[PDB]
Amino acid sequence: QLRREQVGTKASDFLEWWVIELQDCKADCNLLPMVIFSD
Amino acid sequence: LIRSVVGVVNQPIDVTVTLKLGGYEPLFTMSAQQPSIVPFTPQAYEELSQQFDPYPLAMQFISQYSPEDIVTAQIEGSSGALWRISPPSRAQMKQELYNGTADITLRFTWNFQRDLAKGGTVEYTNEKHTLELAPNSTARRQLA
Amino acid sequence: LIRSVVGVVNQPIDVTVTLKLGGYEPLFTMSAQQPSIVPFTPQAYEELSQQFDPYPLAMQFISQYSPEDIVTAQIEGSSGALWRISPPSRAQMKQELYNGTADITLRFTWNFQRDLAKGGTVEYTNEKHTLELAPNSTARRQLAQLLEGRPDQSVVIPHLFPKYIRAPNGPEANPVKQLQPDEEEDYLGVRIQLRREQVGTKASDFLEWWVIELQDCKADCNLLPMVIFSD
Repeated sequence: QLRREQVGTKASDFLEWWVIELQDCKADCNLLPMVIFSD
Repeated sequence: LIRSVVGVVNQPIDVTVTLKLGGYEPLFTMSAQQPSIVPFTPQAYEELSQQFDPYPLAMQFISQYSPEDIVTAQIEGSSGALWRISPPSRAQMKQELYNGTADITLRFTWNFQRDLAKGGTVEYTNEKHTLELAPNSTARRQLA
Repeated sequence: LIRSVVGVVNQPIDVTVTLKLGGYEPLFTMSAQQPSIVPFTPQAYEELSQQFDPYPLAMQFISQYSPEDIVTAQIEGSSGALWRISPPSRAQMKQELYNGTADITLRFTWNFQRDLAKGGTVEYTNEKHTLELAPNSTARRQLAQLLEGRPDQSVVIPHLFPKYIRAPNGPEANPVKQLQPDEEEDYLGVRIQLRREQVGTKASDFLEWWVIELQDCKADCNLLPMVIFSD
């Protein structure tokens, strides 16, 4: 997700960030998993 | 008996991961700590034994480690910040993605940092991963 | 005579400290350098010998080191930045603090980095410190009055901040149990400012940061002190 938010001049009045997710998010558009293997 | 003693586990307390599209700014970034790290329960160790049955390399991979040698990082889907960036630089990356007739890279960079009192004489283990997008490609058009 | 030679002091050039309330964003952060570090004068070494007289562990702690093995970090009370944060994430932490019926942690994380040409085979010495707040507690209610978007309030801090930190010859910094013998209550008190500034949509038109201070600031709402003990 691009996320602009109205508060480029107009594109600065919009304020944006990025949201990551899965191809089909269930709740991982909030919290994606990944598993790692320490040593 | 000096090469035998081993088993002090190094559960990494630190995960930092950023998606950096272009050299202008890392677009997505986040880090997380042990609230967003799951130490495995041995039930979930048996689960990770289960779901990947007929693959032998995966079988020895699961049976290699201890139960508590593997952890599960969670990463926040939303940003922990803004895309704090100069709008001239957004304009230049925008106009390159319009008509800059060359390639563009994406670095997905996972990154980890362990603890230090556990031992380990190197701390910041990671690697990048590169995806390459053509001048005016399909995913480039989605970004457009 | 190979285990005898010692005395090359490692005065740490780097202090980085952040207050991270919640997993959403570290609210307060700062670092400082040698303008905001005070190398002791031996007059102040005798002073630190003086003010903590009848405590024997503190007495051996002061008499252990050299005069120039201890330094005093200053930390800016105001922010060095903004609370740069997504207003959805501010809304989710706000609504958790409203009605998310679980606990919430605060990490005060002091952190240090020494120099490298002085020696020392480990560099980033630190430790966190956790304060736990209940679902809808009293300090949580002070934060609830903070997060409403109103330009008046303040906070009460149940003693997170230590003042004297042993900077070891190892990987993990730890406070002094000798000059401060009480391990949760000897550690001093903080107070905070939310600072919004008109330029949530209106809450984005207001622009906010955090300002740290003492329970009763005299000038340390600009510059709080803390004293650390290199090795």
